Amino acid sequence: DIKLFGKWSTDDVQINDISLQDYIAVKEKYAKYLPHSAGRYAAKRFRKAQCPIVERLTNSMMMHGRNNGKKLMTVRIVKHAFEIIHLLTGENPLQVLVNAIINSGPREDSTRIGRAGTVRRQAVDVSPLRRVNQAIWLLCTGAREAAFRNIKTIAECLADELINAAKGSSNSYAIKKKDELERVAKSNR
Amino acid sequence: TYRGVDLDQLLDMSYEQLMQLYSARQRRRLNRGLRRKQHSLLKRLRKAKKEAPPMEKPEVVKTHLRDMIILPEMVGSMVGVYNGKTFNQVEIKPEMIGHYLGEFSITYKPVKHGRPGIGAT
Amino acid sequence: GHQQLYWSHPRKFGQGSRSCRVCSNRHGLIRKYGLNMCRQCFRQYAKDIGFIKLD
Amino acid sequence: GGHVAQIYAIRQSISKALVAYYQKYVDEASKKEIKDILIQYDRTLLVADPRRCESKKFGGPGARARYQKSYR
Amino acid sequence: PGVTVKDVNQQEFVRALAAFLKKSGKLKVPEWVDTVKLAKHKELAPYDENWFYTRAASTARHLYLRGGAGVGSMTKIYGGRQRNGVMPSHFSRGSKSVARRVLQALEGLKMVEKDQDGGRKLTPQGQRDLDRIAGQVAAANKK
Amino acid sequence: MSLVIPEKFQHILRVLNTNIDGRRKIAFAITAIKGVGRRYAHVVLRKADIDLTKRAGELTEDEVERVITIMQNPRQYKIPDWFLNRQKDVKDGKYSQVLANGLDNKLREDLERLKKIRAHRGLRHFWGLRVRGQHTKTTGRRGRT
Amino acid sequence: RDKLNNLVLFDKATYDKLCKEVPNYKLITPAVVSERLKIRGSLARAALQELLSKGLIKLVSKHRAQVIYTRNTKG
Amino acid sequence: MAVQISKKRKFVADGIFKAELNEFLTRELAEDGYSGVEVRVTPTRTEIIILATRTQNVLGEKGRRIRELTAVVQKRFGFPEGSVELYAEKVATRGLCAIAQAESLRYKLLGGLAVRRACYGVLRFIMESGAKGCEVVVSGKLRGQRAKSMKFVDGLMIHSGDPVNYYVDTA
Amino acid sequence: AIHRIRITLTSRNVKSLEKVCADLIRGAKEKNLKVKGPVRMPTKTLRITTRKTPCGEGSKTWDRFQMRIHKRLIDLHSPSEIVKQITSISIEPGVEVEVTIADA
RNA sequence: CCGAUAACGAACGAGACUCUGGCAUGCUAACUAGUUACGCGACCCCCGAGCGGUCGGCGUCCCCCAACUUCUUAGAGGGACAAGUGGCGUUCAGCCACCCGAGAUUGAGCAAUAACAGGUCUGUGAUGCCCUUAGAUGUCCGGGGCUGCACGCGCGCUACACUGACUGGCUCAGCGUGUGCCUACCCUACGCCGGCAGGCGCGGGUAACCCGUUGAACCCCAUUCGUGAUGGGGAUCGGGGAUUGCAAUUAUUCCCCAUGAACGAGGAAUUCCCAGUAAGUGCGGGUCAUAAGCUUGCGUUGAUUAAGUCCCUGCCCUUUGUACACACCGCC
Ligand SMILES: [Mg+2]
Ligand SMILES: [Mg+2]
Repeated sequence: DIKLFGKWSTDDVQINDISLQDYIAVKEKYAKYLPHSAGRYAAKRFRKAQCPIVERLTNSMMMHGRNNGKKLMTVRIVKHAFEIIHLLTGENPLQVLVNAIINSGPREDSTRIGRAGTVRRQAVDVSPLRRVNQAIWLLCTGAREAAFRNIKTIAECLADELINAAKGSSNSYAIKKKDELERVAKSNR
Repeated sequence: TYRGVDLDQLLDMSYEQLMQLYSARQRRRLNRGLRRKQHSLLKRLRKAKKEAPPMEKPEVVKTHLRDMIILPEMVGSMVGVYNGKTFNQVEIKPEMIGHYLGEFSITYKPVKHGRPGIGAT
Repeated sequence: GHQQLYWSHPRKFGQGSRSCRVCSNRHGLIRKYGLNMCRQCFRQYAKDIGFIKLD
Repeated sequence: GGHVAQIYAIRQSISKALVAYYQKYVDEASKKEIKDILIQYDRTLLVADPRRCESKKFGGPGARARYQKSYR
Repeated sequence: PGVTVKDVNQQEFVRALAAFLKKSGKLKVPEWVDTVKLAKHKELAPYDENWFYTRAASTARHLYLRGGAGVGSMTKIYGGRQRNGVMPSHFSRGSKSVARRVLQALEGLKMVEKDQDGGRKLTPQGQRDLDRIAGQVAAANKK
Repeated sequence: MSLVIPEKFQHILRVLNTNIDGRRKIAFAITAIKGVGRRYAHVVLRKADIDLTKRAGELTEDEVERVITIMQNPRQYKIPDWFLNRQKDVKDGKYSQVLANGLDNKLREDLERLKKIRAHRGLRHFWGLRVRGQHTKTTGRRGRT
Repeated sequence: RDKLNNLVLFDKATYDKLCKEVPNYKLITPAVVSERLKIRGSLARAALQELLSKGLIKLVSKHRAQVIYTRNTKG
Repeated sequence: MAVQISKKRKFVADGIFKAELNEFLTRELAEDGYSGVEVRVTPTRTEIIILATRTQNVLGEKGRRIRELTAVVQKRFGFPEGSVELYAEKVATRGLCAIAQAESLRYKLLGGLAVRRACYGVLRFIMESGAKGCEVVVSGKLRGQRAKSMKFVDGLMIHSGDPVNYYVDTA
Repeated sequence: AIHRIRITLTSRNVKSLEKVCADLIRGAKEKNLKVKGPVRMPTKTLRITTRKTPCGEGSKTWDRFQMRIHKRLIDLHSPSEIVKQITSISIEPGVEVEVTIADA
């Protein structure tokens, strides 16, 4: 019904794990025609949970100085990349995004202050919100330094980053970094 | 040869038709009014040049003003341009027309860097 | 000198054409709104002129 | 305003004008059973965002940032 | 179905206006079109050849939008961002003579007349021309 | 248009005494010639009646020699007087566009003329310093160290 | 990773290479055409619009900076 | 119109005129217990009102000195003749005027009185005139060459906020 | 008337302008001239920002100064004469008054 | 702040306060702001609509010759108080969530005692003492210099590119300024000339009347380019042309044509910052005869992260220890 970007119905998409379904906001209660809103989601803690993850990707994609107000260009980037992944895959782009967020969320990480054994003293499992945030951040970083100094434009880099993260192929920056984090955490158990 | 014309034609080349031959800044300079200081210097060089001995360069004349532009009617004079301390004599070659007098009396001596002192530790 | 060089040097514009209307200084003047006053003197008298502080 | 803020002003104005027309020239029943969808879809459609800007201060280039300081 | 120029996308509309102006060629094209830049801040000449027809079409569209716009007015619309090299960028206006010559060519086709006040506006038959082209490009984009 | 590579497509050319990349566009290939810039290339191509959207290597000899002839003496080809490089020469006062290593030797002889008349700008050129009055206290340390 | 020496103009072994398998896979962009056919990319755009005019490649996006094509449907 | 300047420059010139007049009367009426100046302006003419403790002193012999200063201000800012009037108003409760008490203290100290006793007497007089607080600071080369500052304060004295503007006078 | 006059009132404060704009119009109603409604022009705000230090040594504190200039326009229009009728000004110091005519 | 309580009674600071911003279809008013309606019109549809659509085109305070303040302006007023609910709490101070609300923490200004041998005698006809005072350390005039460069440092700007550059088209601001006592020096519409930098005539504005409806940039839409030190990058350097002035050289500044240098994202270290915020992005003022890479403000686009800690740097209170008291940059 809502049909973000004119198509790609939101109802069919299914969240496989109950670990992050309280933090992904692709459902019709949170489905919007267009990922842009002055939603004041930064005003309070945990308000980003109700924020749709499409908006989170759009906000997260515009980085690195040259892109701090260029939001509509990022929106057109998201629409084009959805077009591309629907063409390369055939399914709902939003389902690909959801699965990519699921598989790019690093399940545990290490942090402490004292003398590092390898990197940090302890290994700690993470909350779902940090999973979602870090997955999005990793995806945007992977697309950004995938498209930096090559003819392959930013849209295709975002597209294949999300496609590879939706499956898991070690060809995406996000899950490579996630696997490094998991190895570090297990070693620092 | 300044703009294809020879020196002798430049001698009888009056100001208004010469401003075309000068560059933009000199043309603006002649277009604006010449003051009594420039005219007095010109009269001094004319008097010295006419009283200059034959086949012999004229005597030197000094001046603080160095913003004087060089006219072809001053080619071969002895003029003393002040450097802030002394008056430096300078030849007027037939290629110096579009130049200021102060472009040839340097205001500083060049720098030969000695050993740096306590600074830049 | 005589009349022809004592004040012959032009000051029909520029910083030397202006002085503080109070302390006769030539630095930090405020020419906005024709004030022609030094900065420190403006601090001294801004209450008297009426420029007060709100924010 | 700009462009996108202009768009938001127009869409807000459309929503508010429609609900006012429905409140006055017809019953408040239609007014309320469109106001509900407008509310639980987008609160901003009917209520303006009070934030505008923030004053720049004399210690930094922007509203909150400060010029870079160095010690040596 | 009354169709004004305000009801069709102005970009292909002005492009079709430029195309009609090209094919109905009576313009006073100056001899220096091939050489000069379009502004101080522009760093290349416009890529397309008949850029003059496009610019005149745009001036016609603007005078349709609001009247009395002088040469300085048109350069204010046709201003642009002077990158100013290593110094921070600024805003720079359009070419005065280019706008003036476009205007003079506009009353060359008697579609533009001067106001009682300073500046110039469109004539009713020029308004008719614009409106007919708007309707026909509306028909083209619809059908 | 978008055909196979033409049979008479040399990858680089020889202009005057220099070589230009025929792989790139003609509007930007001849910019490789010193003294030739993008605007100069644009104007000579527009008044050369040559399609801009074709590379340099796919031209023929008549086209390129027309380009050369326009470049050598653009005065007769309606190129405006103020567009040129070497305007109002210091030796003969004749308006001329310079195209090649003539530029290099002309710059050299201008610098030595400035040195010979002992201009302040010329003396700065002799010492390798800035001539436009920029600050040398803090900047340009790379060129000496 | 030094240089890509992309082809500015088509040759015979690549012209037919473009002709015989390009409208077969799902994604068609100037980016992928240039990167898997080792051509410049302005050439890629020109070839893509030529194949569009020939009608054996279906357009979807046509954005000024990001144009995407698909093959025509089979069935 | 073209002769008359804009509103902004008008207000600026008014403020400058007021400040210059106040400063001149301060430098001139220092010993006469000068308290303040008030100017009432009409396009027909302006009225200047001077607040001072010693009105009988600021007015000269048969009004000689007031005539003198009227001529001074007449010729200085170039009013039309007879368009300015100088009224001297005797202040009420001179103990409350910070400027007048400051001038009386300065006169006392230049007289050679003990700074401690002079400060105590001035403070006592100010509080005896009736006030909710007072504060005086003396700073300079007291005793030896080294600078020292003695502050004598009693009663209530706020420092912050708007109300210090219209509750505390400063001299 | 037959006179149509324009009166402007301006000062630095708001209270004095308000009381003048009140008492003048009340006097006019008591003296049965119909009055054009009081028009408040946008407030002039002269902003001046200056370093607090007179030395330049310190933490770069800039002090800012504001002079709010408020001005009001009220027109007196009567079938009868005006200036011969109303002459009293009732003006306190600090507020500026200027009276013009329709032709002005 | 509640409370205990050899304290009682106070006082400043903080708070309070003023401005600022956010809602007021409630009041007042509006030809130096408008809205609505009507009438003239112009043009498209006129197949036929015709109370069809646009107009920043013109009129209805030109005085009898329409209404109104929603928009704009600025005054009076209102409005938010932890007010209600649920929970925690000695059930006191108060804290969290939630409803309704525009807003449930809008930012600034002001800002206590005591001080620092911190800065300014180059702001002063503020000033003690000392120096000089006619071959003047006074003052004037002319010129130079304050820019001068083997190098180091700081605040910045430009950038390293395809999320881009160029070319065109479309399209949206708010602060605030504008003709001078000396003091000459304004912001500018329109018309013409020139390609640009500018010039030549006619006006407007001492100002919500004019610039100006400030047609800003970024952004948006199409074009070319195509991963190269490339159409990035514009430093150096040449020629020429314009404005200010008495004077433009050691280039004032602007402009055209040439030159494309380092730079492929930056070590050891480190700055700032929690929402219209950082950042991008332009625009005003200050300095100005000429002017901004600076600064003060303004607006446009507009986020990620966090609702915690004393680990680093510190700050405040209590206890404690001292051989410190110029106070650990101590003493020895
Ligand atoms: Mg306070
Ligand atoms: Mg280029």
